[PDB]
Amino acid sequence: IPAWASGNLLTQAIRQQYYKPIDVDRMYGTIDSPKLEELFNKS
Amino acid sequence: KFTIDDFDIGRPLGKGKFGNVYLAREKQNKFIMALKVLFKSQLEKEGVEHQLRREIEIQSHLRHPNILRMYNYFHDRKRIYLMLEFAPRGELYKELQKHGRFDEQRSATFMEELADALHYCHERKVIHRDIKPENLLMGYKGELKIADFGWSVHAPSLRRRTMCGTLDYLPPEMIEGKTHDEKVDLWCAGVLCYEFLVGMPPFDSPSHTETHRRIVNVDLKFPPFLSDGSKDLISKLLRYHPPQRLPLKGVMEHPWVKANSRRVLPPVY
Ligand SMILES: COc1cc2c(Nc3ccc(NC(=O)c4ccccc4)cc3)ncnc2cc1OCCCN1CCOCC1
Repeated sequence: IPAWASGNLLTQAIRQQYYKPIDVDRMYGTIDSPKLEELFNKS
Repeated sequence: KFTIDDFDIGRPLGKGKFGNVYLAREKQNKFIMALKVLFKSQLEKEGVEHQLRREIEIQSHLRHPNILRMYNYFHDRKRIYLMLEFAPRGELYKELQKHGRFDEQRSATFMEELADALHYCHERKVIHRDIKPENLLMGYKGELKIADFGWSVHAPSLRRRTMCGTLDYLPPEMIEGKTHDEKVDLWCAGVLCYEFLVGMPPFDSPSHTETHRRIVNVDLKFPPFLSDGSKDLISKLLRYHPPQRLPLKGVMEHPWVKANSRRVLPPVY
């Protein structure tokens, strides 16, 4: 378990993320998705 | 597009049927999320491919503070990965089990958050059909997050016929083989409120047939410690006739919810 993923390091990060939300709609929501029909196909 | 290498894997959060869920960090943004991994071969073998793509279609198009967000998804040779909102406080059912029952403040807050999320779904003709503690997670400040859409359906026109959900949560119309609509979720909200406050669902019985019987008779027996307000809300949701059930807006506006909810909306970008 890497340091960031436990104890005070995780808690700190989680709190920062709650109070400083990023634009997930642009950061991830705008990024291309594999078409649902191609999910069980080649990658 | 994303790949697994784009994430620091922290640790497993839970096991599932088709893969595990992991605490993960997206590297570029140092942004903490959950990564659900599903194995393509096991999904195909079990014959649940179209089930999964339905769940993904529904959840990936919902944006609400009380619905667990699916940011995106990707796949590689062997795996399908779902990038999900991390819910720091974990499983609501574990918290309920830990405490036995929730106090009125906790229960009322949850009910407001639930009614708001369900209203959002119904506005889009999505019926959930399996509201119960095990399908809810909790955010940083304990905010309810509808986490699982396993029985959910987009139902624009036709009323539905599938008996689904969980025994203790089934509405009379499902048990009786009638068609159902979005008002099934009103019933399940009433069952949920009762379970929040009592720690057991209202129609608890050792047999399927006795449970069925209590449901269709609405054999509701309120424990003495319940407030008049909580009983009022539950009674207004657990109506035999779907059209008589308190609407979701009605739950949000109910005086007991107003008086006891300490609901906080998460900061938005
Ligand atoms: C260990 O349970 C967790 C599960 C989580 C979790 N689990 C999910 C797994 C899968 C999932 N979606 C699907 O499986 C799925 C399947 C088909 C289509 C769409 C979604 C949603 C949520 N997501 C986000 N955050 C979570 C956070 C979780 O726990 C955080 C730890 C909380 N806490 C820490 C100390 O006190 C006790 C526990």
